[PDB]
Amino acid sequence: MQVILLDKVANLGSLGDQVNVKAGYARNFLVPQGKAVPATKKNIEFFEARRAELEAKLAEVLAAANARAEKINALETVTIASKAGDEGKLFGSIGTRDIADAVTAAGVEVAKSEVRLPNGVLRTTGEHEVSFQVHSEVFAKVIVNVVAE
Amino acid sequence: MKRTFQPSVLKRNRSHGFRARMATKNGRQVLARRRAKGRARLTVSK
Amino acid sequence: SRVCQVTGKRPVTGNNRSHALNATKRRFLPNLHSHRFWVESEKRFVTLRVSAKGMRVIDKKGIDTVLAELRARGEKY
Amino acid sequence: AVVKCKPTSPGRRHVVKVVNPELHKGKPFAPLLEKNSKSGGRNNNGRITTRHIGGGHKQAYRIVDFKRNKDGIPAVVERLEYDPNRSANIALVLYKDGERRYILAPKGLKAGDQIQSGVDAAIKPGNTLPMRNIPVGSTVHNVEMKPGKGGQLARSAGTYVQIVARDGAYVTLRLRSGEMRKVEADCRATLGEVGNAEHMLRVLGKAGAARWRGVRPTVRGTAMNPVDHPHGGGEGRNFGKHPVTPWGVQTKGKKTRSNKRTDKFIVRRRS
RNA sequence: AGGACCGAACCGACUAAUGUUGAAAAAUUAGCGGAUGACUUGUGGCUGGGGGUGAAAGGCCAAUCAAACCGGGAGAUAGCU
RNA sequence: GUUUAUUAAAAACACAGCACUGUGCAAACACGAAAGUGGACGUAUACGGUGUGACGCCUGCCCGGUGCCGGAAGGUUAAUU
RNA sequence: UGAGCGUUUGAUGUUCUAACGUUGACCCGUAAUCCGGGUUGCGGACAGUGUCUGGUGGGUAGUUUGACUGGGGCGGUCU
Ligand SMILES: [K+]
Ligand SMILES: [K+]
Ligand SMILES: [K+]
Ligand SMILES: [K+]
Ligand SMILES: [K+]
Ligand SMILES: [K+]
Ligand SMILES: [Mg+2]
Ligand SMILES: [Mg+2]
Ligand SMILES: [Mg+2]
Ligand SMILES: [Mg+2]
Ligand SMILES: [Mg+2]
Ligand SMILES: [Mg+2]
Ligand SMILES: [Mg+2]
Ligand SMILES: [Mg+2]
Ligand SMILES: [Mg+2]
Ligand SMILES: [Mg+2]
Ligand SMILES: [Mg+2]
Ligand SMILES: [Mg+2]
Ligand SMILES: [Mg+2]
Ligand SMILES: [Mg+2]
Ligand SMILES: [Mg+2]
Ligand SMILES: [Mg+2]
Ligand SMILES: [Mg+2]
Ligand SMILES: [Mg+2]
Ligand SMILES: [Mg+2]
Ligand SMILES: [Mg+2]
Ligand SMILES: [Mg+2]
Ligand SMILES: [Mg+2]
Ligand SMILES: [Mg+2]
Ligand SMILES: [Mg+2]
Ligand SMILES: [Mg+2]
Ligand SMILES: [Mg+2]
Ligand SMILES: [Mg+2]
Ligand SMILES: [Mg+2]
Repeated sequence: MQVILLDKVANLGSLGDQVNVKAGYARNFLVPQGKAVPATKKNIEFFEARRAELEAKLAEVLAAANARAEKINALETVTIASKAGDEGKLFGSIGTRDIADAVTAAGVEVAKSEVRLPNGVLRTTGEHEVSFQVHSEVFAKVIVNVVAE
Repeated sequence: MKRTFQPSVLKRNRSHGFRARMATKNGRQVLARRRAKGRARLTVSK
Repeated sequence: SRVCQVTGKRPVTGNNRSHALNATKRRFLPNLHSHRFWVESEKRFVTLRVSAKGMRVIDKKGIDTVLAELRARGEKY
Repeated sequence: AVVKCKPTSPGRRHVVKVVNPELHKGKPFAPLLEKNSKSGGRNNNGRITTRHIGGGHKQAYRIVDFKRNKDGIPAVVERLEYDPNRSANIALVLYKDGERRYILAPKGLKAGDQIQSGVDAAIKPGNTLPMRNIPVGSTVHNVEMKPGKGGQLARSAGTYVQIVARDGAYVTLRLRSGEMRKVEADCRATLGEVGNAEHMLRVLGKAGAARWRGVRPTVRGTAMNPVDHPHGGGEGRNFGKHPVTPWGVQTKGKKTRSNKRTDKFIVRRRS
């Protein structure tokens, strides 16, 4: 089916593209998020009415993501305590929720879906690197320390 | 010996009585057939 | 029941015909699936039991025109 | 414990009872009791959907803590108790805050002993810990299948599973069936094996004991007529058919599992 | 203690006789078996006909059962009487 | 103990015990177009199906046939195309 | 890793989540082990269902299973 991309979506196209896509991809991902619109002629003219100013909202969203990423890289170190026994082996875990609540406690707020933990869910104490993304193009790093309760 | 009809009025009314006939569509057709035939006694209810 | 909420496809009845042409009664059921459709207008997911043909006409006509047709028919959701 | 009755009557000749003198001879704990009525093996359509069930002694249901989710609070075992709903015995335990619960009683548990639950409890029998924190090779029971859903595996008397491997988010269990099955590591299990392991060694001795247990007689299909069962019929004892259920599926080797949704969790089927 | 023993109520029904247009469409009389149990019984409730239920006799399902009864297709068909 | 209410109570049925087989739990299985319910608020020392039938001593040889289980490299083979 | 023409269609093997499943947990409607919505975890394009299709299928159903004959069956016969 034919859709119009309102944003850069991976390896499909830029802002505005007569692109042929799979129907499940349009129906379950691209249209329920703000990423694509079906390509009926009313929707094509309705997009082309404000296509010249559609780049401004994407630019300010990218600028807000860059400002949040600099904030995160200015913060750079977060501390969470948890119940660990002999050595460092945490009895529980410090997961997304705990990490997201820790950055909201440390500085300005971050959401639950921004963390991109590559190794795991932080089962051991010590120093860890936690990745963040607010946009599809931006990426940030946080040093996270887990200590005893 | 013990014959087949062992009378209980409460079981009679719960099995064949008027509200048991109205509780289902088929008992309502039973009542409709008896009314169309012109039965002086619609159910077992006294 | 087994009714598509968009197209109104119901189970219909036919015959299972054998090689010796023995007919036995059978049903043709619609290809029905419960599905959550995102409405861009009202910021919501509506769950509809739709046929796959109903999902095709939902993709063709939009979910708003289809939901207007169900609202005109008095179909709730 | 295992006691052979003296043959003072033909129904008592072969009876083997198990006796447990540490079980509580008094009444069960009333706030943990609940009515459960008999079904006769009959569903809500009133039809017999499971044969040979009916009668027997009326039983009260004991609410047994299969979740074991009171973390960090120690409990002391008040008493061991008979449970008519299960082959295992139960334990009335009293926590430190004052709430009483019923747990499945493991083998190495007596009155006065201490149990704990949660991620930081010690590795002793009766302690319930997520299987991430249980070391590999340990013998556990009351095993959760989903995390937080409460114990489903190894609840019968004498039973246990072995945690034979731990890889990633899943541990591998050897069940009492002999099969190896993956269960995720956030699931909880209670250390030790279930007690009352002499429950297999009881001999009912007579038909009446099974009728007290609520099992109605099983009639062989070859004793019936052909209208009642595929095995029915014959002048004298005749069989000449492949052995089947009363609905016609072969009952001497034909496998009946068809899940496909849980097939990823079985690493090896039983032998 | 006991699907333990003897034996009434209670439940059953092995033998014989009578009765066979009966006192009775299955009983009477004399004996007989179980008689704390897989017992028996009252009052309610549930399971519906290719279905139920069956310690299994094709048993029972209202004096009817190798497919209940009632009404309908129906004046089925009958190379038979 | 049970059974052919009403010509058969038995050596028949059941039975405790035994064995085979199924079944990892949303279990197998069953009633049900389905929802669901029983199995079971049970979890393989559990539940279903089958045969055998306390207990004692035992249960030999045959996988050619028919079934069941496992394999899948070849041969053959449906809709589709 | 194959076929046309880097591209496009397959065949497999991983990874993901967003359809779908959840008889996981929690919150709300709500005094509610039904249901629905939400949050979250797990599974995940699998499972499951519709149509078509091959197998299997006395579990169930409708039926057939000849005639002659010194009765019938068995034997024999049928042009
Ligand atoms: K037979
Ligand atoms: K019938
Ligand atoms: K007898
Ligand atoms: K053989
Ligand atoms: K063979
Ligand atoms: K068949
Ligand atoms: Mg059984
Ligand atoms: Mg018990
Ligand atoms: Mg048996
Ligand atoms: Mg038997
Ligand atoms: Mg017989
Ligand atoms: Mg048969
Ligand atoms: Mg013979
Ligand atoms: Mg023979
Ligand atoms: Mg006695
Ligand atoms: Mg006596
Ligand atoms: Mg009396
Ligand atoms: Mg007498
Ligand atoms: Mg005697
Ligand atoms: Mg017979
Ligand atoms: Mg009768
Ligand atoms: Mg008939
Ligand atoms: Mg006619
Ligand atoms: Mg006539
Ligand atoms: Mg006897
Ligand atoms: Mg008789
Ligand atoms: Mg007799
Ligand atoms: Mg269930
Ligand atoms: Mg026998
Ligand atoms: Mg042999
Ligand atoms: Mg094979
Ligand atoms: Mg037939
Ligand atoms: Mg006909
Ligand atoms: Mg002839």
